[PDB]
Amino acid sequence: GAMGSMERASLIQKAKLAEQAERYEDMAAFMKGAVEKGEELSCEERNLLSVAYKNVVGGQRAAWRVLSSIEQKSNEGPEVREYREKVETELQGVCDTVLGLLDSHLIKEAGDAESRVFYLKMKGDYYRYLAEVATGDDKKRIIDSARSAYQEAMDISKKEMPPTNPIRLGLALNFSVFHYEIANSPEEAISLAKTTFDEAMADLHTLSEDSYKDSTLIMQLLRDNLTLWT
Amino acid sequence: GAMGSMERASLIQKAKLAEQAERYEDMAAFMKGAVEKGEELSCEERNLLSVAYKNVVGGQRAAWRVLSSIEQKSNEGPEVREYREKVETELQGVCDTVLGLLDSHLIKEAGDAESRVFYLKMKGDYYRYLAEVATGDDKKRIIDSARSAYQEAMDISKKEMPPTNPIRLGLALNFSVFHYEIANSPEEAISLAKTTFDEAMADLHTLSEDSYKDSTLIMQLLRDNLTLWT
Amino acid sequence: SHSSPASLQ
Amino acid sequence: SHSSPASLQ
Ligand SMILES: Cc1cccc(C)c1N(C(=O)CN)C(C)C
Ligand SMILES: Cc1cccc(C)c1N(C(=O)CN)C(C)C
Ligand SMILES: [Cl-]
Ligand SMILES: [Cl-]
Ligand SMILES: [Mg+2]
Ligand SMILES: [Mg+2]
Ligand SMILES: [Mg+2]
Ligand SMILES: [Mg+2]
Ligand SMILES: [Mg+2]
Ligand SMILES: [Mg+2]
Repeated sequence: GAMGSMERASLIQKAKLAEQAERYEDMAAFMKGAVEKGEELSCEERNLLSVAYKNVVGGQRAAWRVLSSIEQKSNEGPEVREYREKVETELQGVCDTVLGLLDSHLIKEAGDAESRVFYLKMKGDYYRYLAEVATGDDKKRIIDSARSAYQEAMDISKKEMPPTNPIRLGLALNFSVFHYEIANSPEEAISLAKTTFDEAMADLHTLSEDSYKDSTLIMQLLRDNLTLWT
Repeated sequence: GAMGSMERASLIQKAKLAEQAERYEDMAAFMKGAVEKGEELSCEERNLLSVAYKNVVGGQRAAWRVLSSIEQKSNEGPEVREYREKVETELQGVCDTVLGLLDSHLIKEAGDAESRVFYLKMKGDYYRYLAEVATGDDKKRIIDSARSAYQEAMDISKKEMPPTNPIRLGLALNFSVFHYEIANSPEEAISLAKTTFDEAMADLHTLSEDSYKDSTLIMQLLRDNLTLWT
Repeated sequence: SHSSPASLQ
Repeated sequence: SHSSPASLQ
C-alpha cells in the first residue's frame, strides 16, 4: 500500500491530525496503513480506526439515501440509477476494505474482551451497511453475516463485560438497530434496547463520575430509539 | 479524461444530483467533464462549476488552516509539516485545475459581460487561494496574477453591468477581501466595500423584489466585512 | 434510528 | 472576512 513506507507511529500521529482537520478519507487511509503494519491496535487506535471509517461510510450512506429517494420518485434516462450505483459501489468498497482488515488479521489476534467485542461489533456494523443497499441473491446472506458477528460479540460481552461498559452498550444499541431496520424484527429491537438500558441503569452505582458520563451517553441513545419505536 | 465518454447533458444532470447529495468532489469532476466538451457554459452551468470547486477547495482551505495553526504552534518530528504539505499540494492541484479550465478555453470564448466577468472573478479567486498558501519566490507573482484578473473583471463590470448586479457585487466583495487579507491593503479594501455598497444601495429602486433579494444578500456581506474591518 | 458513536471507551 | 457565494445570478 501507499502507506507501506511510513512509520506506524507517524501514521497514527497523522490520523489524529486528519481528525482535527476533518479529513476523514485521509484519516482512514492512515489507519489502514497502521493496521497493515501487523501489530495489534491499542484501545485509542481502535477508536481512531472506527472514527475514520464511520465518517467515510457515513457520508456515502447519506449520499446513497438522497440518490435512492430521487430514484424511487423517478419510478412513481439512466443517470439517476447510474450515479446511485456509483456511490453504492464506492460504499461497498469501503465496507469490503474494513471487513478485510478485520479478517486479516485484527479479529483473530484479538484475545481480550474489549478488543474482540469492538472488532466483532465493527464486523456486524459494516455488514449492516452492506445490507442497507443489498437487494438480490445475497441480501439474506449479508444480513446473516451481520447477525452472526453481532451475536458472537453479544455472547462475549455478556460473559466478560459489565452491563455499563460503553463497548457493550454501543454493541447492544447497534444490534437493536439491526433488528429494527434490517431484520424486520422491531419487537426484538425494542426488547433488546429495554433490557440493555435497565441492566445498565442498575450498574451505574458502581461507576466513577467519568465512567457514568460515558455510559449514560449511550443509554440515552437507547432511550431515544425506544421513544422513536414505541 | 474519465468523463470523455459521458454525454454533456448527463454530466450536467449528475452534477446537480451530486450537489443534492453533497458530493462536491463528484460534482467538480462532472462539471470539469462538461467544460471539456468544449461548448460554452450557460449561466446555470457556470454556477454549478463554481459551487462544485468552491466547496472542494473550501474543505481543503479549512484543513490547511487547522494544520498550519498546529504547525506554527509546534514552532513556538516532520509529520505536521509533511501532512500540511500534502493538503497544500492537493489544494494547489485543485486551483491549477480550475485555472487550466479558465485558460483552456472558458475565458477566451466568453464574450458577454456576465460570463467574462464571472470567469475573470473565478481566476482572481483561485489565484487568491494559491496566494493564501504561497511563501517564496512566487508569492508576489501569484498575488499580482490575482490582482490582474480581478482588475480586468472590475473594469468590465463597471462599464457593462449595473451596480446591483450580483456578479459585479460578488466580484467587488472578493476583490476587497483580496485587498484586506492578501495584499496588505486594508484601506483599499474598506474603500472598495463602501463605494460598492453605496452605489448598489442607490440602484436598488430599479429592481424587482426577487432581484432586490439577490443584491441585498451580497450587500449584507459587504456590510459584515466593513463591521469586522472598522 | 440512532446508532453508536464510533469512539467507545 | 466573508467572501462571495459561489452561485451568482
Ligand atoms: C442515568 C441516566 C441514564 C440515561 C438517561 C438519563 C437521563 C439518566 N438520568 C436519569 O436520572 C434517568 N432516570 C440522569 C442522567 C439524570
Ligand atoms: C437594502 C439593504 C441592503 C443591505 C443591508 C440591509 C439590511 C438592507 N436594508 C436596509 O434597509 C439598509 N438600510 C433592508 C434589507 C431593510
Ligand atoms: Cl455515474
Ligand atoms: Cl503526509
Ligand atoms: Mg518501523
Ligand atoms: Mg449495485
Ligand atoms: Mg408487540
Ligand atoms: Mg454528445
Ligand atoms: Mg508547499
Ligand atoms: Mg485610515
